[PDB]
Amino acid sequence: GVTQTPKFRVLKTGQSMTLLCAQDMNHEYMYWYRQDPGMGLRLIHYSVGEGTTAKGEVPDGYNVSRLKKQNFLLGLESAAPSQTSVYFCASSQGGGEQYFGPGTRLTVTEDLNKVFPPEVAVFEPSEAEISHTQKATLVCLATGFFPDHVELSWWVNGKEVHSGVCTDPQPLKEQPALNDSRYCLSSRLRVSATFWQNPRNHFRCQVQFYGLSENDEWTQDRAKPVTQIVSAEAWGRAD
Amino acid sequence: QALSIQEGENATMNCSYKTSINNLQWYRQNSGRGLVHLILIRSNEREKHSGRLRVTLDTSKKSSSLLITASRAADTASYFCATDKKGGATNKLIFGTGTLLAVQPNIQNPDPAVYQLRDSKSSDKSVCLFTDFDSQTNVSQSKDSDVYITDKCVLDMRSMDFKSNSAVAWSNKSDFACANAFNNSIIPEDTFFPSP
Amino acid sequence: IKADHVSTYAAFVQTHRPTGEFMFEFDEDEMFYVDLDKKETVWHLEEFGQAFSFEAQGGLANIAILNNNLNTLIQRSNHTQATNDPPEVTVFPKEPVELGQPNTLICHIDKFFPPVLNVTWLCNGELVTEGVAESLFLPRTDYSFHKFHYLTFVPSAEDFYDCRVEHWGLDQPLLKHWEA
Amino acid sequence: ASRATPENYLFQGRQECYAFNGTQRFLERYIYNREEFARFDSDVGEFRAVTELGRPAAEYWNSQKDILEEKRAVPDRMCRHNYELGGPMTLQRRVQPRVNVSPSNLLVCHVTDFYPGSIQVRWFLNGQEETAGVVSTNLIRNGDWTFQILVMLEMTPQQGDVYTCQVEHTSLDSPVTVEW
Amino acid sequence: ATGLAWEWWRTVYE
Ligand SMILES: *[C@@H]1O[C@H](CO)[C@@H](O[C@@H]2O[C@H](CO)[C@@H](O)[C@H](O)[C@H]2NC(C)=O)[C@H](O)[C@H]1NC(C)=O
Ligand SMILES: *[C@@H]1O[C@H](CO)[C@@H](O)[C@H](O)[C@H]1NC(C)=O
Ligand SMILES: *[C@@H]1O[C@H](CO)[C@@H](O)[C@H](O)[C@H]1NC(C)=O
Repeated sequence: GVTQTPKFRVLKTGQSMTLLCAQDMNHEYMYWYRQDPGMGLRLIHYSVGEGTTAKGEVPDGYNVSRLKKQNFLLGLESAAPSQTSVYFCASSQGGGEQYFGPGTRLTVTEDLNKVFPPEVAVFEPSEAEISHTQKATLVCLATGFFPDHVELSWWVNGKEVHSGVCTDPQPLKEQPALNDSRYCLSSRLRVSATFWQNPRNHFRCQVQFYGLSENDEWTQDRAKPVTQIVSAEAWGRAD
Repeated sequence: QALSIQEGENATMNCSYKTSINNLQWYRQNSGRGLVHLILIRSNEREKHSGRLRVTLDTSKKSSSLLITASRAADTASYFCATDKKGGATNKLIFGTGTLLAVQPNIQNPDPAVYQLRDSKSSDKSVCLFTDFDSQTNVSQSKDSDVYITDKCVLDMRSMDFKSNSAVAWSNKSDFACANAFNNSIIPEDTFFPSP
Repeated sequence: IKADHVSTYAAFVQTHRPTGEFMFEFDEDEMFYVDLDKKETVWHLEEFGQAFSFEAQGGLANIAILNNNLNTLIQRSNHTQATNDPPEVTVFPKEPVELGQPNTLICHIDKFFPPVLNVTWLCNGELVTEGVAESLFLPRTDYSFHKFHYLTFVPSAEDFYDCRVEHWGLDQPLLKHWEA
Repeated sequence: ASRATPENYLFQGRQECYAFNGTQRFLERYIYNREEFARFDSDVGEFRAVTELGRPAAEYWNSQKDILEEKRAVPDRMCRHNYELGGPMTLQRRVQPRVNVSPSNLLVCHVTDFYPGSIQVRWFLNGQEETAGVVSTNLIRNGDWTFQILVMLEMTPQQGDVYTCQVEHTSLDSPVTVEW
Repeated sequence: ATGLAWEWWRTVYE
């Protein structure tokens, strides 16, 4: 019952924001962690009730507020590149189970112009695979996006599908040496040869992107990299 | 820390803490999403069970072991240890470094093959698909720029009770071909390389 | 309750000064408290500070929890204020009285509520500002409070002392006379 | 004129650890002003409403097995932990008393600077333990981890007699005697 | 110099 708002965010160096955590379970204790790949889960601040907070493992750079029992707010006054991470909120009634929220990944970049939406291309099944295994695999390629804030899903005939789907765990860098490089992601949908050969079956790869928001100002000619869904689709063929 | 086992077998993972504790906990993180509590053992206890899990505690060595019996695909995750500190806040936990666990599927009828998928009207890239190999095969990262290779992932066709591995490789390169795409990676000689 | 020893965490929050207190008594003797302003643990005897430690957050946040419980209980009790319980004062010396031998005069204020007190020493009718010390607002089982006040003096047959105590349960300050 | 009590409300709590025969018992008290309305007793295992004021509080707390499980662990988590840690300087603190015999027809044996509180003060008249309807005051806490006691004795003297005050204390190998 | 343990008081139902 732990909720985090926002879920994704991209900021310019020196900008400010506030992560909101909410729980409807009347829990007395709440926590704010940050998770980077090398160091694991580390505590920033915690609170055992309204009006009181306390420091944790990595407190410097973050402020916290507990004006209400349901909400635990985490604030960044001047964002820095070192604060690029995934921030997890948790609540508990003691030293037992901690109930974590979904997470919030935040990317701090020096220039907001490096924010690009993804290009989504679907690739129809290989004819050889259908003759050899009586199964058909579609591949989806989301390419050239920054930050790595994407949520890929497959839609068959307008309904989301999970059986036969396998998406990469996390996006990879198109250029691993260069910082602020753009990212790529792949996913596969495998259907029976009978299903793919039906010309009335519709396959669509959906990539929900998270970029700039309303309040962010865009002073460039290209379209504003707002949060959007980029899509690619393919129809079955009985050839 | 990393570890991989075959589906249906047992997995044992270890951790160690530094301070005096009142209780130890094990946490699991799938899909890089919210961590989930698994089991809690107190300092007075040595063994405790929960589902297919059995946690073991040793106060003298300040270590703990988690045992996953009859492992499933959903057990694939990172596993953390969480302890409090005697003399500190009873609700303040300290999480250790996690160990990654991968439960590989048991491929009944392996059929390793590399297919070239139909190029897209909207893309300048050509995609090859290395699929239907068994869990014994490891995909290696590409050593050539402009050629991108993803690690193996497992899909589950639940309707037909079928599981298969797959790895995707693509490149915007006219000399790039599926015959040399998964070079620099040890793949079976049995591999099927059909022409498009 | 059967007990060879009793260890108790006692704390309170209230509207007036002192607004909060968080202490720990061992067999009804205050072993340490958290200074809520300095945010420091203060040990009653220096020997305690060398063998034990206490994170001040244990007091500061516990006071915070109680302040929330205070505001909640104020609303539910329809703003019922408690009756003032007047204090009882007794004055006695720490050591047997000997003229010219340094001693300590103890003023024990007892059985008062709320824990809001002005206490002052009077020597020959005038104020004493040096050589004084005081304890915390100590808890009792009936949830009233008692307190100690100390004055280091040199006994003389020509000196008389007074412990002047002000409390809301008293319509006039209470003078407790003591002489050798 | 004045003497109108300012608006004041209080909340106070207790966390009591009762140690006996290697067993710890834990009581948590919630008190508004001087009214205890909610209590957790480890021997009971859950919260209990002491007053109608505390029925909603005790009902909600008993609903959360998380909270209940956290309070049931307190006897081993806090009571047993703090009891075994402080054993040296609190469970075994010894301070030798000082005895003084002087008259004011009563005879007063004054015992000062002793810890713990358990002490025996007996009166002797020419080697005979003539209690002689003795009147002793209650134990006097000085507030600085030392105790006092005064024992009166109705005496009618015969020149040449000797009254002996014997004091037995846990911090004394042999009884301390002082004669008049 | 070992550390003593404490316990959090609970918030009333409200
Ligand atoms: C304790 O002493 C103070 C002052 O002698 C009493 O009254 C306060 O006096 C100050 C002036 O120094 C005023 O600013 C305050 O408004 C007064 N009232 C309060 C509530 O602070 C105070 O009443 C005395 N307390 C007792 C219990 O006798
Ligand atoms: C507070 O007022 C309400 C409304 O009259 C009443 O029902 C309730 O009993 C009162 N509580 C106390 C503690 O006086
Ligand atoms: C102390 O506990 C032991 C074990 O429970 C018991 O046998 C013994 O009788 C107890 N002593 C007293 C005085 O209660």
